[PDB]
Amino acid sequence: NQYYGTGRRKSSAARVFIKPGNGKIVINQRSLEQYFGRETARMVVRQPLELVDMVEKLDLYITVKGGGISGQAGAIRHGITRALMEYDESLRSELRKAGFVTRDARQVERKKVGLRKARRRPQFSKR
Amino acid sequence: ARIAGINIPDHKHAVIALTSIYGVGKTRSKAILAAAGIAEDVKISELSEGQIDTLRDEVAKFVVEGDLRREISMSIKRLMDLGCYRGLRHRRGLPVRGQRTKTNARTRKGPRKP
Amino acid sequence: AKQSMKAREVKRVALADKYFAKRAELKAIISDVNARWNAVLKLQTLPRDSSPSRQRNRCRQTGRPHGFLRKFGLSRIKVREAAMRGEIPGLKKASW
Amino acid sequence: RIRIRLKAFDHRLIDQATAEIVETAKRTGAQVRGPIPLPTRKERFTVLISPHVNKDARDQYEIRTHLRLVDIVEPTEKTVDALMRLDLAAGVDVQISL
Amino acid sequence: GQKVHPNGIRLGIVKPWNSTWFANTKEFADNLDSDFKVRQYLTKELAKASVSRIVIERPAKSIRVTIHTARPGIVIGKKGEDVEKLRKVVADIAGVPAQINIAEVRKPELDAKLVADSITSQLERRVMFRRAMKRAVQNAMRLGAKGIKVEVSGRLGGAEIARTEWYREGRVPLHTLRADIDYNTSEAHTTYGVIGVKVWIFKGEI
Amino acid sequence: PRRRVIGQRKILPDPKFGSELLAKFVNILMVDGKKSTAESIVYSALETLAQRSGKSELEAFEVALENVRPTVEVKSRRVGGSTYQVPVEVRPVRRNALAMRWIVEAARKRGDKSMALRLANELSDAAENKGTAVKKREDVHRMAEANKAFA
Amino acid sequence: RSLKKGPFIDLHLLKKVEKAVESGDKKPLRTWSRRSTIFPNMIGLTIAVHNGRQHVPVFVTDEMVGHKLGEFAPTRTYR
RNA sequence: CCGGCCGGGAACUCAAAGGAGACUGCCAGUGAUAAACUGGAGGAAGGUGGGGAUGACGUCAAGUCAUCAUGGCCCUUACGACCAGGGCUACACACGUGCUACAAUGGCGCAUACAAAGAGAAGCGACCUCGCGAGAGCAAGCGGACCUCAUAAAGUGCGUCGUAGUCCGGAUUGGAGUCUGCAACUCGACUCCAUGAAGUCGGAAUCGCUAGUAAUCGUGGAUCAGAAUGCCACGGUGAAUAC
Ligand SMILES: [Mg+2]
Ligand SMILES: [Mg+2]
Ligand SMILES: [Mg+2]
Ligand SMILES: [Mg+2]
Ligand SMILES: [Mg+2]
Ligand SMILES: [Mg+2]
Ligand SMILES: [Mg+2]
Ligand SMILES: [Mg+2]
Ligand SMILES: [Mg+2]
Ligand SMILES: [Mg+2]
Repeated sequence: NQYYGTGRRKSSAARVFIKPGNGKIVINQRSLEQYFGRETARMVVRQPLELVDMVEKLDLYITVKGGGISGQAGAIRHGITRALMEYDESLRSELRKAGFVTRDARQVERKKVGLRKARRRPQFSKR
Repeated sequence: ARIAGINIPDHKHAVIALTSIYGVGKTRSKAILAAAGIAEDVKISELSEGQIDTLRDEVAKFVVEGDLRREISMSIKRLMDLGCYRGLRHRRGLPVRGQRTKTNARTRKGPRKP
Repeated sequence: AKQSMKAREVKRVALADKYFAKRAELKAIISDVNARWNAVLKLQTLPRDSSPSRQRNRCRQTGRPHGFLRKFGLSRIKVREAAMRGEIPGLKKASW
Repeated sequence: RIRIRLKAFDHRLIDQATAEIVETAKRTGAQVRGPIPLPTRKERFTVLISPHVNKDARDQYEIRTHLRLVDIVEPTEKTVDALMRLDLAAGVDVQISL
Repeated sequence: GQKVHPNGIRLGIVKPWNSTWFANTKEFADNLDSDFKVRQYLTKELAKASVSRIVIERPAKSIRVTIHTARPGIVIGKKGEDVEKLRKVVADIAGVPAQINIAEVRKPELDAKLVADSITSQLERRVMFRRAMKRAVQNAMRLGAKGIKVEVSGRLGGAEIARTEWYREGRVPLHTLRADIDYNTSEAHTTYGVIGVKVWIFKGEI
Repeated sequence: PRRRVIGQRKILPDPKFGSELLAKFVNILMVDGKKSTAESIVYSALETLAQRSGKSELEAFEVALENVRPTVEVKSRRVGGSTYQVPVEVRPVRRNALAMRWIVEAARKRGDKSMALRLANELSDAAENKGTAVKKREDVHRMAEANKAFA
Repeated sequence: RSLKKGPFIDLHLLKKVEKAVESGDKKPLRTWSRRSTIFPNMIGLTIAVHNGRQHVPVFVTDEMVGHKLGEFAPTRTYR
């Protein structure tokens, strides 16, 4: 059966489907490259296969919407370690130590009346 | 490489060079390398005189340089003469187009003094 | 805020639909690629306060012409004076 | 075959004319493609709080609006008498057609 | 001048809303004012009817108008009369037609507005502002109220120089959102100025 | 830091060489939050340093850096009226937190046409410690040690 | 510079200029209409253009055409 | 028709209602066997997780009689009311707040990936066609997770520019227009063609911010016929530093 992991991170949300096969990676019907493999953090989408091997062992067709270049590559990265669910929980311990398991809960903080932007405070002079 | 104006430009890419003229600003330039049929990133090296005088005629078409300055100055003088607001302002050395003068008029007012 | 200044604003809405919207529509088409017998525009000799763009937009209760809102038809002053007594459905101090 | 759009500003309520409408259907004729949630549009009105000066003060109010779908597939002349005449809920808005 | 309106900050929880109706922008305008018009006319009319709080709702092309009072039989008149002459012109104002509901006010000494109104009504009758506050406060601790406080403001009695002077007895956590707190407002238009009353009545939690 | 002492956030050991050290470097040189175009200039300048030194990458950075590192530094100190420049032996972790800060700072203040270029020439001057930044090491030791007295 | 499709002028002013043309120029000619686009059919006439306190005489001429009447009647006195 | 597009599918994304979850509670170190802190565990979230709302009694006769209310005071064929035109937009200057720059971490051309949150019938306006353009004519869908505003920009590509008051910067002004509106002279906003100031990083002095923050990049909204570098909101990329 399709052995799944969701994952998401800041405004993005990627869904990662697993199925032992090759070393090929689909996303939004794209090559790892044709989406952003050749931009900042191609290596990080693959990352969730470091202490846990692949090189051509298991397949992964995915999608993901919302956010941006690195939010989407963060969402997916989460989903992969989430899908490594199915392949026991033995592997999902050095995935903790990896950090990849956690949901990066850091959100864009609101623009709050009185300020210029969240923290940014209107420069003032006394006189 | 002289052309149209007293100006004697050239020695880098063409469209850019042409702008030198007082009357061509990127658009009038693109439009002439196209209305004379010439490469537009080409220097004057390889650029025959034969080509240069074809362009010289194209620019001849519009009021560039000296004529432009005079015509453009006539236009401003006409203003003043009529004794209208846009002119009364030209003679008083202040912004024509309404810009505030309570502050920051500087450009059309000459560096501040007293 | 000054009856008179209110009154003004009422006659303005009155005429605003008597002539304009109605009889003034004769300028939309009366000024489109339909060429000319220039009597076409000339006719803008009507009450002046007949135009809608002449209407200010005043706090329905107090007349204040500033700090108004189309939702509540009130000045931000009254909007709140009511908001804090329910008064405005669904409306409450929000955060996020 | 017939869906009823539903909206009100109070939530602990709209889903009470929802689960009333839905109920007053399955019991009768029946069918109803469940009650769908659907994007709750939230207006936000933020205004100055002082009668004069102090642009940094201000109150920030909102108006949440909630939607519910319905969708009933089998229009039983009975369930028609079950929508009608078995209804009310003053602060809710119902749209029969689309 | 830095307290959040106690009623308002509750709403979401523990406090209601004196209009429930729904409308969508286009009419939200003309609706809001209509409401003002009714609460206006009805408060001048039922002035001496000890009315504590008037609720409005328009259910499809209709306006209901509920009226919380502590003298129902005054609002209602001879076997239904006054309600009519009201309902009549209340539906006249809103245009759309109008029923009308007279909810009885149980133990009015607990209703903020009806407290304030009294203190007001008295200051204009010309009574010792200190006394009235203190009377008010008791009749409430008397009938349960797990706390209350009233304050007045300015030219209290006469003083060219204006004062406030409150009076808290019991508990009044204007910070606990759970806390049932009935807060309202009444001004007294005196011969020497305008005195403003705020009563808080603490009723419990959850 | 009145009471709330802290640790130190850690960053992601560099998308090419696997070093945290460089990851701070790139950040340092980074601007207006452009990581996309940050390392771009750092790698290209580490590429000109790469073969223009031969020595390689890892080790050529290490030495050029090895120079601009300061051992001691003075620290303001407003006591009995006067400001009292007090010397203090500075920690390893920062010892090069500057070194990088100065190296990056030294290169923007430079004639070369591009940033890859500018940065490159700074590292290189430093390699043979004779650049702007290495001078900032010199004038820092020269500042303390004059306060040699205070200790 | 605006207007595009049908240049503008107040009726009372325009018919105050035919009350001259076919009739011969009277004294200066008073309008407050500082908006009105000047027409050839005004050249040689003198229009008194309001500016706040009074009307400034302005001899219309073979080139004040496109312009407005307000253009020749300063409103803010600065010495 | 290779378009979730049609059957269907109820998984997943999400949508919005209702739930559980984090308690210093668990091991340990510290500390008086206390409070607490520190580190570790597990865990999406560890030590009030992140943010907001909430602002005690009180201080400044602090601000508001012009939001409204209101004691007193004064005008009343004028201190009221109506109309046109002007003025609040003036301009030797000074100070505060900001926007745009001085440029190759950039400018430019072409190709091209990825948001969020709002808005809407006297409205959002597609499509087509016309115009270099701003816009225009014609016309669909859309009271709207459906339709429209609406092609996010930073980014990545190639290429060009090569450190120059420049292919940086765009003021200023001439010329010609567009849209709104009775009406764009005073004073509207945009456009096309020319024009191309100051400005090469800013004395004394001074301000912001401790994390998805600063910095930078676009996006919408209230007001609003028209009029945002302001204000209020949105996400993109994403630091440095605290002895
Ligand atoms: Mg941000
Ligand atoms: Mg200045
Ligand atoms: Mg009044
Ligand atoms: Mg207006
Ligand atoms: Mg004052
Ligand atoms: Mg009064
Ligand atoms: Mg003004
Ligand atoms: Mg340029
Ligand atoms: Mg700069
Ligand atoms: Mg802080």
